[PDB]
Amino acid sequence: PLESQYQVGPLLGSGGFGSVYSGIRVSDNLPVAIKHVEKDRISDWGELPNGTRVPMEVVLLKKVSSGFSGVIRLLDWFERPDSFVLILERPEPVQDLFDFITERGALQEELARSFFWQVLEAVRHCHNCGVLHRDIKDENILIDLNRGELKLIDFGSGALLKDTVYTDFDGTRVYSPPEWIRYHRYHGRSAAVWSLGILLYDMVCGDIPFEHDEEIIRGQVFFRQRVSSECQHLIRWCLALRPSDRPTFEEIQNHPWMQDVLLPQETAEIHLH
Ligand SMILES: CN(C)CCCn1cc(C2=C(c3c[nH]c4ccccc34)C(=O)NC2=O)c2ccccc21
Repeated sequence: PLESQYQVGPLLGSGGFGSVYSGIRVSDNLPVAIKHVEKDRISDWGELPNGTRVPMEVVLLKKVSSGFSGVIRLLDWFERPDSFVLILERPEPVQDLFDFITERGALQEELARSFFWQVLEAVRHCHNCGVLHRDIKDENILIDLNRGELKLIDFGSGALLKDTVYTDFDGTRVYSPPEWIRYHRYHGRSAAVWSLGILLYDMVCGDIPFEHDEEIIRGQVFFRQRVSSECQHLIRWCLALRPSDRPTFEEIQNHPWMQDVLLPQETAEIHLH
């Protein structure tokens, strides 16, 4: 069962992702997050290799949850008559990156380099598993504050990765690329690199570069904080108006600004403890 296996604590939050509770696994006191979603509120459905009808979020989580990674892993799930319940890892102590940036302001470049590197590795993992997240942003990144490790959450907007065009999008608008705005058409990897350009700007400036559709498509990037010319160059490249002018993940990780990255533990020691 669920309630004999997990001890459910207070509500952590709710919204378009359902209702998430703090919990502990009873067997070993492992901190977990317990997420509930009504079946009537699920738009995207898929099926598991064995052919069960499940939320697409379950299909995508199962694909990325094998081995270690910078993704919050799905430990179990349950079907109820009117809902699904997903058991997810929970770092403790934890803070999402939106709250971290809101509290601390723009990040030092050393710290943004470490964090951005970890996000890239996490996204490469998803892509290697056949999964496109489609909502990479500060709110969907958890920081394990003791370990200096970042973890991707909320696969509720994701899709199976493909090489053909996507014509549906229900991630966050301000992280969405100009080709979606103009044409309602994007390709998965170049749209992911656009969202990563937004995220990188957000880390070093303390806010997103574009508020309106017209700024998204004009793609003029103005800096509000002192940012090195190398970091500006990488951000502007990720935010190229033409999807084919954006860097690959390889080109991003080979960029001069991305060199001499700190590992997660030293990141924590220098910047978080
Ligand atoms: C703006 N917020 C707080 C969005 C929360 C997004 N979100 C966090 C979580 C998770 C966690 C949360 C950790 N703190 C939270 C506060 C509110 C809601 C969720 C959490 C967690 O520890 N592990 C998670 O997977 C999550 C799980 C499925 C779908 C969306 C999820």
